[PDB]
Amino acid sequence: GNYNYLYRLFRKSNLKPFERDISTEIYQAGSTPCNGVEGFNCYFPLQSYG
Amino acid sequence: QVKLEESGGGSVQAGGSLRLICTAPGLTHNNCGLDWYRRAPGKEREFVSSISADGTTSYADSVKGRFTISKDKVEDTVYLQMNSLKPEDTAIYSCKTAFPYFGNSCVLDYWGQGTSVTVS
Repeated sequence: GNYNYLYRLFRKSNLKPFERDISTEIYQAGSTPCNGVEGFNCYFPLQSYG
Repeated sequence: QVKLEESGGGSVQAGGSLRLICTAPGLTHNNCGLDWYRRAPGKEREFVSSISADGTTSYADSVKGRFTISKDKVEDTVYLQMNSLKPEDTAIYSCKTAFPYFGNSCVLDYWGQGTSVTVS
């Protein structure tokens, strides 16, 4: 199963039409800033395909 | 207020065999990922193995070839069978899982205590 293809799955806002966004900031879920640390209250905004 | 468990260790030599039991109560519903970790005395906690929500498995470089992680079809109690034990395996295992809170069903991550094995 190819794993190259990827997609955003965690973004703080919806997309206005014809708007691209390729930022790579860990999505904060809790009330503590991620500061580049994934794990608790922090999720990577992307997810791949199999 | 106990949400996970770790047991199944023992005191067996290098080359011995035994089965581990990470009993997850409702991870099928929770559908969050699972990781096996271990700690060695005097050293910080180190990664051991990972299993995802879809059944993709991954093993550490110091454990690849002999460790076998598997997930139940029902009644989540994930197994980490160890075989061909080596003296480097003396450490304490632990689990980690995520649970619902604020509605979102992973946000609260929670760790079990852990169970130690001494390999001679």
